[PDB]
Amino acid sequence: RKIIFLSSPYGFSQQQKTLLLPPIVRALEALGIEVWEPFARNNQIDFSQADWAYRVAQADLQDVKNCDGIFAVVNGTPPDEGVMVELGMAIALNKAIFLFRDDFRRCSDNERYPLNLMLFAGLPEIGWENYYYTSVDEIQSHDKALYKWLTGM
Amino acid sequence: KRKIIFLSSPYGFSQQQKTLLLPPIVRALEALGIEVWEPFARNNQIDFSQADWAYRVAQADLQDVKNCDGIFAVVNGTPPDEGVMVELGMAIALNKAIFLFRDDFRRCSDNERYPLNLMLFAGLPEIGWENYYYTSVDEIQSHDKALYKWLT
Amino acid sequence: RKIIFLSSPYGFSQQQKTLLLPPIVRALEALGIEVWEPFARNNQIDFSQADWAYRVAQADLQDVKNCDGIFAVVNGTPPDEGVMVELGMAIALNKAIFLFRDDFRRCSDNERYPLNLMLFAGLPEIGWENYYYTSVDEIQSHDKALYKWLTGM
Amino acid sequence: KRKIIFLSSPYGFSQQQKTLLLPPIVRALEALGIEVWEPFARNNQIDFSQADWAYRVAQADLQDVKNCDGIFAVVNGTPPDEGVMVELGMAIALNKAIFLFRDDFRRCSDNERYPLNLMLFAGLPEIGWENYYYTSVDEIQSHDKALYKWLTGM
Ligand SMILES: Nc1ncnc2c1ncn2[C@@H]1O[C@H](CO)C[C@H]1O
Ligand SMILES: Nc1ncnc2c1ncn2[C@@H]1O[C@H](CO)C[C@H]1O
Ligand SMILES: Nc1ncnc2c1ncn2[C@@H]1O[C@H](CO)C[C@H]1O
Ligand SMILES: Nc1ncnc2c1ncn2[C@@H]1O[C@H](CO)C[C@H]1O
Repeated sequence: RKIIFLSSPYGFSQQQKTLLLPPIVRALEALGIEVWEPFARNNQIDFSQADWAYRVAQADLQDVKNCDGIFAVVNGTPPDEGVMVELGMAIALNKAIFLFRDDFRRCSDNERYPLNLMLFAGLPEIGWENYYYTSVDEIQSHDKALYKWLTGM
Repeated sequence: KRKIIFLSSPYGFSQQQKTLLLPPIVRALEALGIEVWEPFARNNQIDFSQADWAYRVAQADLQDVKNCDGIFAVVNGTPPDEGVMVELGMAIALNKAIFLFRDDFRRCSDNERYPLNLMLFAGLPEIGWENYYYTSVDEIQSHDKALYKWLT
Repeated sequence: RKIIFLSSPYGFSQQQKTLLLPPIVRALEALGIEVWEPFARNNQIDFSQADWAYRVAQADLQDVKNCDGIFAVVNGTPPDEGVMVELGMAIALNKAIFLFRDDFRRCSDNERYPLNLMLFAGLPEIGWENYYYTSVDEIQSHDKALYKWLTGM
Repeated sequence: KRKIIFLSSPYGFSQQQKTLLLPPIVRALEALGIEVWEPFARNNQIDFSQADWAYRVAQADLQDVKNCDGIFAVVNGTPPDEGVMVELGMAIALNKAIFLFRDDFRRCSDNERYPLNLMLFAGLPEIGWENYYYTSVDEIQSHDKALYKWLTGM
């Protein structure tokens, strides 16, 4: 099975972590994907020791190296800095890239993209919108990049 | 052959910041004998009247991070700029040298170890990461900090 | 019946609108408060005409003038600029102030408060944290400011 | 007697920004004959060794906004700074004169009319709001913009 790293800032808010993440994980898993979600995958880190921050950093770094694609939740103004670092790692490692934003605000300096142009550096010049999801219900669309990627095209 | 530093900042988005904040930093770096690639300057030959300009700038910045020796990332703001963060993650994944700059005294973090989100330090060592972390322009040329030591 | 203006950024994201806001609305309503939620209250605006943005701004401004207190959701780094404007209006108009933040990141310019000191300018020097709620489940606590407000204590 | 501008900005948080970005804006406003109240400077005499300093600064800033004639809000960033936004909201509710400054060319808005969150413009008129919206330091001096009309009763 293809491995998706689900990069989001939803683990920082108790309510967001509980209500927002599980539905996205389920949509992904219904496509046959193995989902790596960093907040859940790090729940067994000894939050006691002071080095936990460095341990989590390295664990997330390895999960990106070892995933097949990244599903980056890029809601908010601006998108979360941890998601962006992990997205930049994904781009540089030639992983598949999928972006999610159901926030309807536009926040960018260019007409082409709704966000800072670097978020799109790992996507094609034409047809990048096919990798850009704007609702949870769209994740399972057979006409979007995630489905096509699983099934060849 | 000079070492090449990609100077990643959000300062080009503001007319005033572009004019007054970047030159002092570029000059401090050039003083060390570094070749500075500053993405806003490096893309001023682009035709910003064509809609494809955004993709061309993305690919330029992507290529310049690939081709640099290290990144000097201005990570001021709450949060740090998302373009800088993508470029920083690229630099980490490609084993470039990493240097961080924050002269913002606000602390904005999940953890007690680091003043920012822990991912920004994933490419720095567990011990002694502070030596790569600059908190004022006047500190950039310090011979006790990681950028000078890396050059030599 | 006391009127709370529930100020939040959650109407900008489809998922956050449907999943995060109703639970907070219900917790406030269970205390016996009349909740004014600006995204719901503006859904009968004619959004085809360009001036809709001005109409929403004035309707929001009036709701804050006419409420008794503000319940400001100040998750995020930084908190939402619209919420902050409205918080600022509430402070100047001597409305009662209640803050909600279940995001565990600390992001502040000072040792005393968990956020930018100006968010607390309308709270008392002593006991400001009694107005600062950290989980949805805490909203109904008999020991916090909303309840004291409703029982005159 | 000079009109009083409260110059609200996040530039005091960064050593370089405080040193290089604020004085040119202060000078621009003073060139119009305005008295400028810049909160990072006005609070330099607070005793920052006592933990209550944050409460004293908050109250001092709150009082300055009550006592000013208008606010000049530097609303650069994505998003604009939350302390600036609180003070802007105070100024709107207190019927102060409102002037916004953004030389950030990123557009970051919920709507097609305004370049930023619509609530920042709630204190400005429906028509001609852009006359109060400055996009460069050099434009502060413009006799066609709101600061100058304000000072000449036009
Ligand atoms: N405290 C934390 N726990 C787990 N992942 C974290 C984290 N802080 C940052 N990250 C990583 O960066 C992203 C959110 O900032 C997603 C996650 O992989
Ligand atoms: N319009 C632009 N011009 C140049 N670089 C840009 C840019 N938008 C984003 N970037 C890249 O991403 C970072 C700033 O967000 C630094 C820069 O290299
Ligand atoms: N459509 C809208 N645009 C901006 N702000 C809005 C809004 N509807 C409601 N608001 C109020 O303004 C703040 C959101 O930015 C909090 C919210 O209560
Ligand atoms: N010394 C200081 N430290 C932090 N915030 C300060 C400050 N002086 C003033 N403030 C207020 O903090 C707010 C941050 O934008 C606005 C500003 O008026």
